[PDB]
Amino acid sequence: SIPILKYSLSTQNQRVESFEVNPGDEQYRIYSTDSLPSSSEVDQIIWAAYRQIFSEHQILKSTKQPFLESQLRFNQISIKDFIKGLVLSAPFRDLNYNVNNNYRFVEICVQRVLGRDIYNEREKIAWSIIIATQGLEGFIDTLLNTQEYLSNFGDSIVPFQRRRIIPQRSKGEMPFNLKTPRYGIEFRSKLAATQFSWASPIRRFRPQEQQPKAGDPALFLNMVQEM
Amino acid sequence: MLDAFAKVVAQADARGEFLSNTQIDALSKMVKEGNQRLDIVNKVTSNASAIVTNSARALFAEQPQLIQPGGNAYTSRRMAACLRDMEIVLRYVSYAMIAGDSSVLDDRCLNGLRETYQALGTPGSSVAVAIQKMKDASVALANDTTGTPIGDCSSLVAELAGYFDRAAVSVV
Amino acid sequence: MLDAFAKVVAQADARGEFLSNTQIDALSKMVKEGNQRLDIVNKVTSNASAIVTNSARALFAEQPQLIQPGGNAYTSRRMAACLRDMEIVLRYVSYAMIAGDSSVLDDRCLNGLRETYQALGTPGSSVAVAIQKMKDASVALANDTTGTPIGDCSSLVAELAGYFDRAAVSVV
Amino acid sequence: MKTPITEAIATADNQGRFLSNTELQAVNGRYQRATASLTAAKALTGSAQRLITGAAQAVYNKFPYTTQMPGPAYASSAIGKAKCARDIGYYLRMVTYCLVVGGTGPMDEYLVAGLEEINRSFDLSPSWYIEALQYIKNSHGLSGQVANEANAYIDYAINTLS
Amino acid sequence: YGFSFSVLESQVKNGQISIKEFVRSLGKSSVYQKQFYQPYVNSRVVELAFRHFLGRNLSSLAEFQKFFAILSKKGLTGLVDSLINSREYSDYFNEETVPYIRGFGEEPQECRNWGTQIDLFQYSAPFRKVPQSITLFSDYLKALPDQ
Amino acid sequence: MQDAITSVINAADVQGKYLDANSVEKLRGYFQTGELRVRAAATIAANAATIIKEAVAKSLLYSDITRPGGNMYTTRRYAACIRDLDYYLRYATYGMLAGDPSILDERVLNGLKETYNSLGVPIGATIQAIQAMKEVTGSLVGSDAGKEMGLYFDYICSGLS
Amino acid sequence: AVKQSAAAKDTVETWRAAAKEMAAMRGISPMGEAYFGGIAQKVDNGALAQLGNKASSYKKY
Amino acid sequence: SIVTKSIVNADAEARYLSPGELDRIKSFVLSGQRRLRIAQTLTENRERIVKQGGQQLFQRRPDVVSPGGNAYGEEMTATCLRDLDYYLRLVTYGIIAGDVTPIEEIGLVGVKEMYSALGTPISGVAEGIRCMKDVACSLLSGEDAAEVGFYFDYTLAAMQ
Amino acid sequence: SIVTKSIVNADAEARYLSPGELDRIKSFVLSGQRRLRIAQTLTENRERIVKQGGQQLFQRRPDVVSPGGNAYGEEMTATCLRDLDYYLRLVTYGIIAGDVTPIEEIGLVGVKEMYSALGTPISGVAEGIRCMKDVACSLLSGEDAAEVGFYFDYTLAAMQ
Ligand SMILES: *CC[C@H]1/C(=C/c2[nH]c(/C=C3N=C(/C=C4\NC(=O)C(CC)=C4C)C(C)=C\3CCC(=O)O)c(CCC(=O)O)c2C)NC(=O)[C@@H]1C
Ligand SMILES: *CC[C@H]1/C(=C/c2[nH]c(/C=C3N=C(/C=C4\NC(=O)C(CC)=C4C)C(C)=C\3CCC(=O)O)c(CCC(=O)O)c2C)NC(=O)[C@@H]1C
Ligand SMILES: *CC[C@H]1/C(=C/c2[nH]c(/C=C3N=C(/C=C4\NC(=O)C(CC)=C4C)C(C)=C\3CCC(=O)O)c(CCC(=O)O)c2C)NC(=O)[C@@H]1C
Ligand SMILES: *[C@H](C)[C@H]1/C(=C/c2[nH]c(/C=C3N=C(/C=C4\NC(=O)C(CC)=C4C)C(C)=C\3CCC(=O)O)c(CCC(=O)O)c2C)NC(=O)[C@@H]1C
Ligand SMILES: C=CC1=C(C)[C@@H](Cc2[nH]c(/C=C3N=C(/C=C4\NC(=O)[C@H](C)[C@H]4CC)C(C)=C\3CCC(=O)O)c(CCC(=O)O)c2C)NC1=O
Ligand SMILES: C=CC1=C(C)[C@@H](Cc2[nH]c(/C=C3N=C(/C=C4\NC(=O)[C@H](C)[C@H]4CC)C(C)=C\3CCC(=O)O)c(CCC(=O)O)c2C)NC1=O
Ligand SMILES: CCC1=C(C)/C(=C/C2=NC(=C\c3[nH]c(/C=C4\NC(=O)[C@H](C)[C@H]4CC)c(C)c3CCC(=O)O)/C(CCC(=O)O)=C2C)NC1=O
Ligand SMILES: CCC1=C(C)/C(=C/C2=NC(=C\c3[nH]c(/C=C4\NC(=O)[C@H](C)[C@H]4CC)c(C)c3CCC(=O)O)/C(CCC(=O)O)=C2C)NC1=O
Ligand SMILES: CCC1=C(C)/C(=C/C2=NC(=C\c3[nH]c(/C=C4\NC(=O)[C@H](C)[C@H]4CC)c(C)c3CCC(=O)O)/C(CCC(=O)O)=C2C)NC1=O
Ligand SMILES: CCC1=C(C)/C(=C/C2=NC(=C\c3[nH]c(/C=C4\NC(=O)[C@H](C)[C@H]4CC)c(C)c3CCC(=O)O)/C(CCC(=O)O)=C2C)NC1=O
Repeated sequence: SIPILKYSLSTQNQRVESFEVNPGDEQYRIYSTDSLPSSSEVDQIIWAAYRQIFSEHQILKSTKQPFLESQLRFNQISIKDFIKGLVLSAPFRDLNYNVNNNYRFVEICVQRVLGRDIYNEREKIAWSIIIATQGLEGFIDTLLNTQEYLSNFGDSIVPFQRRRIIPQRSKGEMPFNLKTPRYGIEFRSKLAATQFSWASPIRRFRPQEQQPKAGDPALFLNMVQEM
Repeated sequence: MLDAFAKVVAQADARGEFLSNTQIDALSKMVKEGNQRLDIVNKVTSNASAIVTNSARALFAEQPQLIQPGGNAYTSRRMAACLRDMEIVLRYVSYAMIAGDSSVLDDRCLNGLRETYQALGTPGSSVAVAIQKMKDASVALANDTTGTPIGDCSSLVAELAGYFDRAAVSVV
Repeated sequence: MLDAFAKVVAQADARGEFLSNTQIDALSKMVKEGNQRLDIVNKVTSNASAIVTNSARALFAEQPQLIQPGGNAYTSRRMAACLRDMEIVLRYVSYAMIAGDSSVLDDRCLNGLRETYQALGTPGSSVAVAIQKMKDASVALANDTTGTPIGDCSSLVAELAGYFDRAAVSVV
Repeated sequence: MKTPITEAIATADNQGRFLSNTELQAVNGRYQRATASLTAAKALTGSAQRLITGAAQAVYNKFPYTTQMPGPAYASSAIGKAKCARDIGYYLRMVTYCLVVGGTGPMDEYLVAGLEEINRSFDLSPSWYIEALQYIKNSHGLSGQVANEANAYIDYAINTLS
Repeated sequence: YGFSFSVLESQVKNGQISIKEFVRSLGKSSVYQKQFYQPYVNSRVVELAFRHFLGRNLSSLAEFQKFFAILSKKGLTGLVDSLINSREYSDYFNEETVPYIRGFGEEPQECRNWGTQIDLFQYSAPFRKVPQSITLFSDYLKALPDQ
Repeated sequence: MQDAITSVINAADVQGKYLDANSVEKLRGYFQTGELRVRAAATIAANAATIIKEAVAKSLLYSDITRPGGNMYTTRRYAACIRDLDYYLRYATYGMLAGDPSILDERVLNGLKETYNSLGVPIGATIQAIQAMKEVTGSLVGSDAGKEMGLYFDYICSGLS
Repeated sequence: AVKQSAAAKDTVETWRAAAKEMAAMRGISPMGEAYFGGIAQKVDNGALAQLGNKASSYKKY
Repeated sequence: SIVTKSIVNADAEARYLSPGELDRIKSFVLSGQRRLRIAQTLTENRERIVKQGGQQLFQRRPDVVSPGGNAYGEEMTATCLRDLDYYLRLVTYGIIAGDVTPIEEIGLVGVKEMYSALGTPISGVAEGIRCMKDVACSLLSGEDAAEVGFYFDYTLAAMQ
Repeated sequence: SIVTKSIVNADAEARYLSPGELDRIKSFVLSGQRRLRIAQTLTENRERIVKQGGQQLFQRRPDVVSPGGNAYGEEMTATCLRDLDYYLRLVTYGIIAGDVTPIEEIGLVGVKEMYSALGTPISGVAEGIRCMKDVACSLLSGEDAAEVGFYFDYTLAAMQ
């Protein structure tokens, strides 16, 4: 009954291994409910779930889920049922689902939930019909039953961005909250009449004759300060 | 998602004032046509699967190269996908007819839809005529007067027409 | 992520020689200043929520159109997001002060912050105004001679001032 | 925003179903109570400058320290009293936005979400705004079900702050 | 450039003054002398006057010295009034017809200023800052130059 | 100043012979494209200011000829440009209708590169403005009509070089 | 000319039935709104300037 | 019209009218039956062409109608649509005259001086005429929409 | 300057300079000490004269900065203030030259062709210079504010 469009993979960091036994400093901190946390250390998991599935913004008083928080602390539901309550939360609909289309919302729910980037643009095409046929509640449980969710998160780990940085290096890739914001350039530009009409304030006035031209040694002073 | 009432409010809060006095009278104009707004949608969802299969057969009375071997809508996965996309487009224009403006139509369905089909290889204008085979199967179905009494309601079916050709130019 | 000592180790790791005995004297001068470093950080992390709200209040009097109806930081959903956005910059500036080098400032904070203000439509020149509001509050609190011995700390507040105007030129 | 229309649309693409007659009645009951709603939003907009300056004075009579304490959070300046009067302008404008669309959608989007984080960062006491809203709730002069609709969105603004 | 002579378009559109009056006042204007008088020499100003207020090049050498001495003594206001008040203006244009450029296929031309007049009826005319006609009419009499 | 018909008549007249099959063969070729050229000259007349506004913003709007010291700094100098670019888009329209570029060198090209060197106008930026102006002109009139209007733009750019 | 007075001599009269109901959207009760993307741009809210008229509009008689 | 300036062209040149001028006066008068039909369509569609014309104008330029805009209030908005009724009328003249000569000396010559002297944004009124053009060309076939739209965009060009 | 056009005036008239012309070149050069002080005030106040200049410009013309305005976004608003820095610079030239001759052939001749061809509302940039004038004259005494403001309003006049 209409299987998914057979897309193709690509080259990424999460589908190879690291050879990192005893990983040093850039570990992304496995908060889990098999380490048996105290009641002040359940609270450091619930903040990490809110920071992963929302951004750091929407951890407001109105966007908290105080009945879903209590059922985690009674060990009634798991972490996998707690992430599913956060995408089906009514703050996640009106802030992150009404302001972008179905092909950008798949880029949110694979970067935050699976912790990997999208493979190519056909995977956003291949996944966006699941939201329009059986709904968002039918979209999350077919995304939380994938083998990429179970083989490194399972039923007890709040997800994270897997292999963001290369171990000898210090730059790496971009964090996913700074990769895909709440809305993009294509939703912002079409609404410039009703919403998003701001016009911009004045910049600091730089005079025009102080700007560097080709063959000026002031275009290399940022190179010299990195020496 | 905004209905017809929220589009007035979101333009006035961006400016920052309250609603005018003619300001609701035009919204109070909308609610005395409220039964006439609703029972149009009581036609177009209650005969909704008839509108799909009549238009999808009559598209290949016009362009039978889609069902040709090598064509786009040839195979049984792809014939099940062509009836899928015409069921979704008919679903969102029924949502806009109960709203009053097209804001749920071009935020869910039509936004970024041309660039899907060009990356898929689906012919762009050849699905737009499938939408126009559903409009005349529905705006003639809206003018039918089974069960309801008689009054002039040509203004509302122009908006029901007005969603089907707003959606038609967004896939070409 | 590096500290100040890690950038001297990993530099000559690429050259592949042992660390020279005249480079140890530069690392031992750093640990003589290691306890004047720790109360620049303790001065700014303790008045942290009043560096933020006194700098936002000074911003919104100079540029009043950011908070007026139809402005960017207008509503109570978005005043809180603007107030968060200076807390994150003050967090990573104090992180790069306690490490001695800016390798965690431009990695988890500034890595594409400019390109998401073009997508959000936020005025990036005004975020660089409100960072220099916070620079002027934080170097005045690092000159506070209460509960601390008197000495010359001018070379370390000039390094804290360097991480403030690095994060200001990375959003414009 | 959550109107009764946009939540009837929202349960349809929850399941991904068509709009049945379990949502046409939700829009039908909205059209019944919109004739006692837009007669309330008209009267609150017409007497808006009487209600706003009367509600600023009800705060200052109950809390006289706010008119004379020095500091930025209090209305003892010229610009402190202007920022107080536009705040009660904002609380009345979201009531008449909520009466028009028939639900708590605009004040969820614009007032309520994020309110605690700005009343704590700017030292604004939430008992000031309950006194500004309690003056409106029994001195708008409305009478009947037109009064019963204004006393459900003023009371929704109170229970956020309370 | 958004220039404007509203007073002159006034007094010509009503017929209060002729086109010849409107042309002469344009010549004594300051937007003219900033354009075709200041950047040039009195030698070159005389030839550029003929292209404008007469639609033709200088004809002889004595026609130069008569009109150079006038410009030599009265400047722009004395030269343009001495062209607009000539008979040759009136025979071609009296009070109503804007001056045209008397091209090759207009009029029986003369063999003596053939090359120069074709040069003068080009947009490249205002950049020969060296006088083209006073030297050419004078080398017709003197021997071959050193070059 | 000859069109395609004038050039065909001249060459057939300059040998003193009548209009044979080869001379009329090109004339029939010109009359076939007569319908295309008018519609090409139609839309160009309508969008004259829009085309020049698109070319300068796409080629030389923000380059440092636009800034102080550049060749286009002062408002008189900037205003001379769009006045100057108007002739290139206008005379190219005449060549597109006449089907012969004789009008360009007769009224535009002669003394042009010798004039810009006098003023010090950069010929390099001028041609790229006309190239960008040629690019937008192919947008309006279509492909083949853009091929026709474009055939006279580079004729200006070639001789102006 | 007296038979054509006051109706057909007023060219702005024919659109007063529509430009009077096109302009009845988003009324502002206190002083201050029509913020328009975050600038001041306020109001006059009198009887005259709610109809947009000026000092040159009653002095025209 | 094409008749009057084809005359004054050949008038100035001291000559009669060429075949190029007289085969177009001829070609224009046989076109006259089709021109009156086109102008007849816009004549009694001014209620929709103007009112929907100001429809898109305010949705695209809310500043001019917002408080502080030039066309603010019940008063100016009526005059805000009055000018569109003017320019829609002149386009009916240009269609029947076969040229923008009626539109030239009425509503175009010195138009920037008027609107600059009235405080009206001249770019805003240009946006209004463009909104009327889409409504006008939507009322006619493709062969006609290449004309009725053709006179609007000339008015757009001269109005900026 | 007053020196160069008092010359080219008497140059065209085939004469030398009268006492009326030479008692003012004389009167201007003794005025030169006071002119450099006035231009010196505006020279290192461009940070406050431009930024507060664009302050009132956006509060008075939010259309130009709103979405759809010509100076919309981070980009155009920077150039939106760049032109004000230009015109503030030319006023410093006119004060030292004792005339709008520097402002004439820079930023005034053919200015309407540029801004019309850039899509910028020329009336909007005129509003910007007026906002700079109130900031500039607020920085100087009454004897100076009759000059520094005097050159702005000439730029206002030619810019419309
Ligand atoms: C003799 C080999 C040359 C060389 C190799 C080299 N490669 C890397 C790093 C990566 N290679 C990949 C490629 C894939 N990973 C996969 O999982 C798959 C299957 C889909 C492919 C095709 C990736 C993702 C990396 C980066 C991550 C990783 O470390 O595995 C490196 C490491 C660079 C480093 O400094 O860490 C090396 C050294 N380089 C040479 O110099 C040789 C010429
Ligand atoms: C006074 C501040 C100016 C302003 C700020 C503003 N910012 C946002 C939104 C975001 N900012 C970021 C940037 C980061 N988020 C991070 O988590 C990190 C560290 C990893 C960085 C560097 C992101 C992702 C957003 C989107 C949501 C969020 O996470 O905060 C907003 C809200 C946008 C909205 O419309 O809801 C505002 C208002 N805006 C101004 O007006 C001031 C000039
Ligand atoms: C009469 C009320 C009392 C009072 C008010 C007062 N408020 C402020 C400052 C702010 N109030 C808000 C609140 C909102 N902004 C919104 O957009 C909305 C939703 C529509 C709400 C509820 C915000 C964000 C501020 C700070 C920014 C600002 O507007 O200036 C102030 C100024 C305090 C300061 O530190 O700036 C005052 C004085 N104070 C009183 O004394 C009255 C009792
Ligand atoms: C049928 C009459 C026409 C046609 C249809 C066709 N469509 C697809 C594939 C897709 N259609 C979409 C469209 C949407 N997805 C959504 O979620 C929404 C609402 C927001 C829309 C409008 C998408 C994402 C796909 C790709 C995924 C899928 O397989 O469904 C196909 C199949 C392409 C394939 O290779 O599988 C077909 C055949 N094509 C025609 O020829 C007709 C004109
Ligand atoms: C569940 C959804 C639902 C509905 C559709 C309406 C159904 C409905 N419609 C009408 C009443 C009406 N319904 C219509 C509508 C129409 N008449 C026609 O001839 C057209 C075919 C069609 C519009 C396109 C009109 C015109 C009236 C008013 C009768 C009249 O004009 O006298 C009434 C009588 C009371 C009333 O006006 O509301 C009812 C119950 N109510 C509902 O609860
Ligand atoms: C974990 C908590 C922690 C701290 C807060 C610091 C606190 C601290 N600072 C100093 C020691 C010092 N602290 C300062 C600091 C200052 N003098 C000034 O005038 C400035 C205002 C200010 C910092 C900007 C100086 C200058 C010295 C050294 C005294 C000297 O060499 O003159 C010492 C004594 C060390 C010693 O005796 O060797 C301690 C405990 N260290 C810590 O481990
Ligand atoms: C310097 C002294 C001086 C003056 C005053 C002057 C006036 C003058 N006013 C004119 C026209 C005009 N003047 C007006 C004026 C008006 N219409 C009204 O209703 C008002 C009462 C009045 C404005 C106050 C109009 C409308 C025309 C155009 C007439 C036409 O086209 O027939 C004309 C015809 C030519 C032209 O404008 O180009 C001249 C010459 N000429 C001068 O040299
Ligand atoms: C019909 C054939 C024809 C052409 C083409 C022509 C050009 C011509 N271009 C000129 C100037 C100019 N042309 C430019 C043009 C430019 N600056 C740039 O940076 C660009 C590269 C370029 C625009 C594309 C400028 C700035 C001037 C003014 C020069 C000055 O004031 O010194 C001038 C000097 C006089 C004047 O403009 O009034 C002439 C005569 N004349 C003709 O008869
Ligand atoms: C046939 C050619 C022609 C035109 C075009 C014309 C225009 C014209 N527009 C006017 C006013 C006006 N025009 C506007 C127009 C607008 N406000 C906006 O926001 C929009 C951008 C724009 C309309 C689309 C406004 C607001 C006034 C009144 C201005 C005032 O009262 O100060 C007036 C003064 C009042 C009057 O007598 O009508 C004239 C004469 N006259 C003509 O003969
Ligand atoms: C010294 C005399 C002088 C002036 C004045 C001048 C102006 C000038 N303004 C420009 C752009 C611009 N100017 C504006 C201006 C504005 N937007 C608004 O809303 C306001 C009304 C207005 C400013 C107050 C904008 C938005 C652009 C960019 C337009 C675009 O990108 O299409 C450009 C093109 C980019 C550049 O090279 O800077 C020039 C040359 N050049 C000169 O030599």
